[PDB]
Amino acid sequence: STGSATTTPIDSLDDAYITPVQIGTPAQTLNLDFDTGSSDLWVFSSETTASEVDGQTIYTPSKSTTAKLLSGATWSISYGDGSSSSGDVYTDTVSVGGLTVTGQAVESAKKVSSSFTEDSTIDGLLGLAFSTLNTVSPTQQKTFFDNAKASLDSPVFTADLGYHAPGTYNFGFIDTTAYTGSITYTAVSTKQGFWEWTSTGYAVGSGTFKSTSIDGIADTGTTLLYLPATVVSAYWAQVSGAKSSSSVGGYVFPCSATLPSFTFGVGSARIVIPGDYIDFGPISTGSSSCFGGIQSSAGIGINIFGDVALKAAFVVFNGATTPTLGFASK
Repeated sequence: STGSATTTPIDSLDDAYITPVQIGTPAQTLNLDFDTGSSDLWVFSSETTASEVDGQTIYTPSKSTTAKLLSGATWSISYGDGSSSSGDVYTDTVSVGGLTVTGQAVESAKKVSSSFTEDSTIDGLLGLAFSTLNTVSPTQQKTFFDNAKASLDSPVFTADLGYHAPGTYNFGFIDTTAYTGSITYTAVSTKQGFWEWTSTGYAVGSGTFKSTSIDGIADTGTTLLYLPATVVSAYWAQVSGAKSSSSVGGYVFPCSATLPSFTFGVGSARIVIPGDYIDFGPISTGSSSCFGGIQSSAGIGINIFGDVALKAAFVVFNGATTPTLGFASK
């Protein structure tokens, strides 16, 4: 089997991407944030505290003839941005782009934090990291990909995120028309439950490539590119007027600037992030200070190849017995 679904930016900045997902019988279509940095499939639901729902589409398990309460199971998750959600669990039929999993754990939110309530465009998350990170207790549950893998033509999914444009998540096949050149594959460590890999270095603009190992995670659920302070300082030093602002929470730059590109290494290959992808717009409406798309990881504990980096590439998440990641230009 295979599946193919279009993913669409939620706003003009590409802050996140939503992908339609069919849950239950008859289908209830929710727009979920596919997140390769987490491993829970959770949704706004008929059980979510009413004051915490503000425009999202909800899953109502009582209207699904295939929903079954997973007795005793609860979940609770906290994300790197400080947001969180929790609730109980059903199993139900879940389909993505024509690919169907029966018995998928669908985690029904009883509570969500303010940032989820405030984002009416995201109806939940679909985790695509390794199932060892799944938060369901007392019986940990498998991700959609883990459940689908055996049925897939090939045990892979791919992320092809657009810049200010829709893109595609494919399951079970590699669309050889979706990228240029060849795909360069690189080793993955699953020891932290992430798609964790080591970039071979970076360049700023037309500058020379610096060979240096940068361990980080391929995370479709994170907007920006978080890298070591040395690397980020070298980037922003090439932008007149750019500075790190403690009050804003990161590097800002004059909105009048033209940003340089940023290149990261994948083995001997190179992925170029155009400068425009690094512009996240005014810090507040009407400001001439703009927020940078490359930020320090120093306070995170891990480097994060988020959407800013991933949308510059066609990315293969290879879930073979020994997982690997593949990157191609496009």
